[PDB]
Amino acid sequence: HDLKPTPGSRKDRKRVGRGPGGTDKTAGRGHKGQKSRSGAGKGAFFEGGRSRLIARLPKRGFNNVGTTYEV
Amino acid sequence: PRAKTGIVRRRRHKKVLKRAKGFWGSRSKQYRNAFQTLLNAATYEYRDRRNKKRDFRRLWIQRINAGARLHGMNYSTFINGLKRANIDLNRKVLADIAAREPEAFKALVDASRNARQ
Amino acid sequence: PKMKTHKMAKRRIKITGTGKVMAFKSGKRHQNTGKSGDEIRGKGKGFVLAKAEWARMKLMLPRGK
Amino acid sequence: AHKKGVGSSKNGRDSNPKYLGVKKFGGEVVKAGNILVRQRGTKFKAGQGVGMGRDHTLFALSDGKVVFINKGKGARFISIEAAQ
Amino acid sequence: KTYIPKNDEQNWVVVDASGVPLGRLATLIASRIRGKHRPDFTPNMIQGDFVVVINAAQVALTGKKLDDKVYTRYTGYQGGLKTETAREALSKHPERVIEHAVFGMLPKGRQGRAMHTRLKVYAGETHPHSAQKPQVLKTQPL
Amino acid sequence: IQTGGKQYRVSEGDVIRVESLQGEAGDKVELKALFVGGEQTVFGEDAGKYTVQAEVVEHGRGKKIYIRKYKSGVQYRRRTGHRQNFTAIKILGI
RNA sequence: AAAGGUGAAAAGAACCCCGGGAGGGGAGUGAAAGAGAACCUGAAACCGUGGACUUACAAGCAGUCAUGGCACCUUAUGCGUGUUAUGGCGUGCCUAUUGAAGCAUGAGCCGGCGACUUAGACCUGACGUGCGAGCUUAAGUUGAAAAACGGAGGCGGAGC
RNA sequence: AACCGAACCUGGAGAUAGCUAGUUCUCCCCGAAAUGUAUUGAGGUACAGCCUCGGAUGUUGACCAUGUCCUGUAGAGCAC
RNA sequence: GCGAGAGCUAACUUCCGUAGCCGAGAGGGAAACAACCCAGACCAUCAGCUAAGGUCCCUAAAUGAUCGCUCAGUGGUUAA
RNA sequence: GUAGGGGAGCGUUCAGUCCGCGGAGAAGCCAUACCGGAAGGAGUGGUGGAGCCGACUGAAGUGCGGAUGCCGGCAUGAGU
Ligand SMILES: [Mg+2]
Ligand SMILES: [Mg+2]
Ligand SMILES: [Mg+2]
Ligand SMILES: [Mg+2]
Ligand SMILES: [Mg+2]
Ligand SMILES: [Mg+2]
Ligand SMILES: [Mg+2]
Ligand SMILES: [Mg+2]
Ligand SMILES: [Mg+2]
Ligand SMILES: [Mg+2]
Ligand SMILES: [Mg+2]
Ligand SMILES: [Mg+2]
Ligand SMILES: [Mg+2]
Ligand SMILES: [Mg+2]
Ligand SMILES: [Mg+2]
Ligand SMILES: [Mg+2]
Ligand SMILES: [Mg+2]
Ligand SMILES: [Mg+2]
Ligand SMILES: [Mg+2]
Ligand SMILES: [Mg+2]
Ligand SMILES: [Mg+2]
Ligand SMILES: [Mg+2]
Ligand SMILES: [Mg+2]
Ligand SMILES: [Mg+2]
Ligand SMILES: [Mg+2]
Ligand SMILES: [Mg+2]
Ligand SMILES: [Mg+2]
Ligand SMILES: [Mg+2]
Ligand SMILES: [Mg+2]
Ligand SMILES: [Mg+2]
Ligand SMILES: [Mg+2]
Ligand SMILES: [Mg+2]
Ligand SMILES: [Mg+2]
Ligand SMILES: [Mg+2]
Ligand SMILES: [Mg+2]
Ligand SMILES: [Mg+2]
Ligand SMILES: [Mg+2]
Ligand SMILES: [Mg+2]
Ligand SMILES: [Mg+2]
Ligand SMILES: [Mg+2]
Ligand SMILES: [Mg+2]
Repeated sequence: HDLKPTPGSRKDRKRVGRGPGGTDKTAGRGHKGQKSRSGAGKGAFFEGGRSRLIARLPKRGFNNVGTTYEV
Repeated sequence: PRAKTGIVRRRRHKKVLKRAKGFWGSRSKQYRNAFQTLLNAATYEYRDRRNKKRDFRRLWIQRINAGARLHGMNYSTFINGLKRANIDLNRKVLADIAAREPEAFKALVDASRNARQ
Repeated sequence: PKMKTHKMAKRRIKITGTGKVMAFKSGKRHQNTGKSGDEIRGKGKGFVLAKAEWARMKLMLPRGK
Repeated sequence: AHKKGVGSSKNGRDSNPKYLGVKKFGGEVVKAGNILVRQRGTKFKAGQGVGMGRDHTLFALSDGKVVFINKGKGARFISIEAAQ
Repeated sequence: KTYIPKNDEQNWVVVDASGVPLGRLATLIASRIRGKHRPDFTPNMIQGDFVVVINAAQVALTGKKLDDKVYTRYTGYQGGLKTETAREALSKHPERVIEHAVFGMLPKGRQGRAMHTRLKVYAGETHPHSAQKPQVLKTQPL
Repeated sequence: IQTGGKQYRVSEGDVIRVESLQGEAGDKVELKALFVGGEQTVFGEDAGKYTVQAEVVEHGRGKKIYIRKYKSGVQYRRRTGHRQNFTAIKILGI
């Protein structure tokens, strides 16, 4: 029981909500919007609904594993 | 493990409620309306600390003007009179002289109208 | 769940030694008789993305390749 | 009672901005190939050390320090004179 | 720590409104009533002096103020706006002109209404208050 | 007859708390008069010449006070403690 | 669907009083009936009895400040506690909004239940720790009021 | 089988919900934005712009003066 | 507010430029009053000076001074 | 000082360890003018009748006024 962990080893987590301390009402999330909502999804490579950068870029060459030499 | 509310909510509540005695009707018996009344009370407390400092100055000034005019002097002329003769009195104090001690206030009057001449 | 690799980004993006991200310049498939010959030359090529676009690509292929 | 239109505009239109004018001003250091004026015409004529693309763009040829020559209106020249 | 006194006095004084401009007399009276002029002055108590008014009927009014100065009452029923000119008010019931001005110049809550009391208007030369032996106060700017 | 920014009224043999003064239990503090609490009266320079004498009686922490601030429809609540330190002072000036 | 609790032990209250009864007051038992079978504690809303100070000329988001009156004295004779009279001052809360006392939303009241989490041996930073040009095991095996083994694998090591 | 432009029961099922509500303990520090372009996009989202924390630099920023170059508005003018 | 378009040189109008404020700003003033004028609130005080704005009574502070003006309640809302 | 970022903490259950209380009476409940910068924390007294505080450490079903939220009790309308 004598022992204690290192200062800065363990930060206590974020408990969002829990009063005007504190992150009041909206728990970081901001006001309204798709970002506000609670669902699993967007995800990460979704820009606008637009037409994605990666989709606009030219593909080059096939793919081959070949042999790799250990240096 | 689970952790019910047990005991905390009622303690908070009683705290508010016990701040709130003497409040009219539900304002002193229902938690929410207590807590609420109390927010507005907050405003009123802070404000009125500053404001009572505003109010008492006023009072002193009233009394001073009165005494001033008993002996045929306006207040403003009485106060430049005092600053001229470099008498340096609080108006709290000036009021109390004016109200409590007649002859003395009189003396300050004569000194001030002299400083005016 | 192991984060998957964004297969679109396979043939169009490159990781670098330092840790920047590359791709090939664009407009080279029927915008030709334009031309100009120095454009056509300058386009078939390759190049580094401006910057804002780096994080996403990095997240596209976790293995770098 | 109410109305039903019908008119419109034939207008609206304009063209995306053409960021023109001088980019390099009087008394400014200059790397080789730094651009100094974007212009529609011969507004600013090349002097010594400055060449001129087809855009009538003036770009400096050999480093140095920028100098403006206004030869009495409508005939003006920009040049580079190196320091020392 | 600042002085709060005790209402001991009941001070009574007689003002003659004869030949005096109405508003000004109204100020002298109103003020003597409210308390200011009293070095001790304390607001949440009424410390004013009792004020008898005489000769209200001879009050001065800066021309052409009679025929033009209008007082307005309202009754609650439609078409209730009843109006009467200074001259009219002054012949019918002068005391109510003085009362009306002075009452305008007191506060309007509980305490002020309570202050109306210590006003006692009479028109003409005499009053019934000689038992209070009130002390006379001159109309002056001072 | 003044300290921490503010005049006070003294006569003789009276305790008075003022803001915290340097010193300790039994210390002595002299003060320049502003006005003579008595006969013929004196004020101004004549008063400053006369002097006042007073023993530091005690150090104290003033009555507690909470500090509440509030602003509507902002979720702005502020609760804070407060205590105002003073020094109690018996008087026996000339 | 809701539902739980006399007492250590039924010793579950013989008998007397009012009442048709219900209910209660005694007595007796019990350590305690301040545990009596509508039986552990028994908060709040909400309903009443009694007492203090108060209110029948009064315009009010009900507070807040200041003072006076009465009352009271177990963190209490002062920085008081309760209560009040009068003056000054004062547009409920939340949400949503360019803008809320708004005649915009929600809400009878109080009590309880009630909302940013878990997972992977994933990704990427901050902090910390152990080893350090190296670092680490997974399944599993054995042991197991503990842990040890286990190098398969994975990460660095060179880029283009 | 007391509400049928497709009955009712259970299940998929915590369907989806760029929408509306709601989001609970305290103090201290800094502190925005409602602009740009792009979007089957217009009350949504991507990237900039603006906020904060940390690590780097080390006066590079700020204002104001001096110097120098750029300008076609105010006015005015009628040379087209 | 200033600079323009649109609009009827209308709108508590619409769309841009620009400064400031509100937004997210309490305090004094403008009766009341996001925006205007003064002014950016760490806490305590029954202390002193000022800003805009004010000093007959409600209401803190000159029923101030001197030279004039208006007599119409103009003051206390419009024009040919 | 709003969204938001950052910092130091208060309180709740359970867990390990230490301290240690408790029928000469625990937790819970009730009153209160004391304490702390705030979450909050003690002193005394009344209740109750068998369990529990403090400290350090660990893990959470961990803190409510809102959701026409859910269950429950009791008000208003009304002696209508
Ligand atoms: Mg935080
Ligand atoms: Mg809320
Ligand atoms: Mg919301
Ligand atoms: Mg002040
Ligand atoms: Mg408000
Ligand atoms: Mg707001
Ligand atoms: Mg029976
Ligand atoms: Mg009663
Ligand atoms: Mg009356
Ligand atoms: Mg009465
Ligand atoms: Mg709206
Ligand atoms: Mg907003
Ligand atoms: Mg309403
Ligand atoms: Mg409403
Ligand atoms: Mg709505
Ligand atoms: Mg309703
Ligand atoms: Mg590290
Ligand atoms: Mg049918
Ligand atoms: Mg659902
Ligand atoms: Mg499904
Ligand atoms: Mg700041
Ligand atoms: Mg929005
Ligand atoms: Mg961004
Ligand atoms: Mg510089
Ligand atoms: Mg012009
Ligand atoms: Mg508009
Ligand atoms: Mg403001
Ligand atoms: Mg204001
Ligand atoms: Mg006002
Ligand atoms: Mg407005
Ligand atoms: Mg001035
Ligand atoms: Mg006055
Ligand atoms: Mg702050
Ligand atoms: Mg424990
Ligand atoms: Mg327990
Ligand atoms: Mg509720
Ligand atoms: Mg309803
Ligand atoms: Mg219900
Ligand atoms: Mg009846
Ligand atoms: Mg009825
Ligand atoms: Mg009936």
